[PDB]
Amino acid sequence: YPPGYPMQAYVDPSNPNAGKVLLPTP
Amino acid sequence: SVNSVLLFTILNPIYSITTDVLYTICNPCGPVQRIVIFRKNGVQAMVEFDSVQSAQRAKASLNGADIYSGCCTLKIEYAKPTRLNVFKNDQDTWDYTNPN
Repeated sequence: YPPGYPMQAYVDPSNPNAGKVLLPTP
Repeated sequence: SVNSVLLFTILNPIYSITTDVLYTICNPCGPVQRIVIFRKNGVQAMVEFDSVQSAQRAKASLNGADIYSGCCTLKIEYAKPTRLNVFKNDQDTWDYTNPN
């Protein structure tokens, strides 16, 4: 799996998967 | 109604969605058995896991995440079929328990 991913761009207290990026951009 | 099959609706599908992409992001959540991708009106995919527990781990971990930054936002629900029927292995459908 690409190092560093899934990556949490920011943490939203209302929504744990908001800001979550599963893979680097092709 | 829980299920071991999930329906992924991929909002804003800017990048190519293939069985390899979906296997890569889903199998760390739980063992994937089969994938079917529908491309007619947007992109939706069905992903069948080994168990309900794996499907629930995939749904909890990925629902509302983006596959790639700023796009490909995942809406995940339980699918209607309780198993997927796959007859070929390619970029659109795959059965990891039936090499052809």
